Amino acid sequence: QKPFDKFFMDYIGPLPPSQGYLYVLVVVDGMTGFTWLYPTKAPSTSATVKSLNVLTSIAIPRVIHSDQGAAFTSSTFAEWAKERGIHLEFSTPYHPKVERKNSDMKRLLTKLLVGRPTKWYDLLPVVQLAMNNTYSPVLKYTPHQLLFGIDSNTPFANQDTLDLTREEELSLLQEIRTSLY
Amino acid sequence: RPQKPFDKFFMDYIGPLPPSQGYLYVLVVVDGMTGFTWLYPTKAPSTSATVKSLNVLTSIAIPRVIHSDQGAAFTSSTFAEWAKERGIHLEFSTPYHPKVERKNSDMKRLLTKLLVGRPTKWYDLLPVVQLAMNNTYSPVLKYTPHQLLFGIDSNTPFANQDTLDLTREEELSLLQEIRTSL
Ligand SMILES: [Mg+2]
Ligand SMILES: [Mg+2]
Repeated sequence: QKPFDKFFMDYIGPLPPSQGYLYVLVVVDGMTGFTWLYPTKAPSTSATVKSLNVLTSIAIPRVIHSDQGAAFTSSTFAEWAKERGIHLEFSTPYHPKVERKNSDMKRLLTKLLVGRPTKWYDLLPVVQLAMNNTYSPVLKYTPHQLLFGIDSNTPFANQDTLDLTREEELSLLQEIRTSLY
Repeated sequence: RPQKPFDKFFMDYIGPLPPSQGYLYVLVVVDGMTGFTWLYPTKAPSTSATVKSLNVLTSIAIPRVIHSDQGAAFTSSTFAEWAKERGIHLEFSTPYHPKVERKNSDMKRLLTKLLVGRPTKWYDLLPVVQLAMNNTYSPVLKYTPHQLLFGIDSNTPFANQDTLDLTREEELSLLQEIRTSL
């Protein structure tokens, strides 16, 4: 299994409106557990296409898994997916623990963002950062080092703090580091 | 070149471009060390589009330095507040202080021509442009930018390295035209 092999995709929201954004598109790499978080104004197909255009600038996934929300089962999205040889796979009642982690993550994510009603847009990058750079007892590593190579030139100076200075950021990093698993 | 990934970004807008799907500019962000390039379509070369694009990019990591010219999008009170907060140092081209400046400038001309050459479809093709760029061998660093950012001995997420899994006519054309100039 490669990285960028299979994406797990879902929306959280509606959240308190931080700077005209209400939702977050949560994309999770199946192999690495690396999470990309995209703020959106609506859980639309257009918003999803915009977000995934940016993500798929890096690599085109083999499979994208989502529930059967309107944004994902629209024909526009199917067309978008077909155009680039992406196969969409949907949550059904009958086809196959990965979800258990994603559910728990999406729950923490919602708690973190709802709790910062005014600033969550601004701190969204901090949340992704802290999450992808927190250690997993199942992965033996962090999602970041799994994506960017285990022994690789790390883009961080203080692993204690991940180069976060302000107390909003630190209290956030704490909460994630502690509550994640 | 600087020490590590994310030490230094070079940032600039290209355009105006032929209005494709409501977009008119591209924010070009280049990592100093790796040469990795991120392309972000916007409707304006504005502060808010930059902050919005860079918030995505900097979810990966916070750069120590961003270098840019004195475009209004970069010199605004709002953008300065954004950087001071994220802890990023902004470094501008000045009359006193304009090697790898030629690389960036050439690349930004190439990009403008590729996108203006595809007046109504450049927006849809941007991901192809970015992907092609970061996965083409660089004579200057013996590797591809993707290799330098994601790992020399990381397994490439592509089956065929000559085509990079690309099938469409207008898309293989781009990979060809980019593989020439770079
Ligand atoms: Mg859902
Ligand atoms: Mg300029």
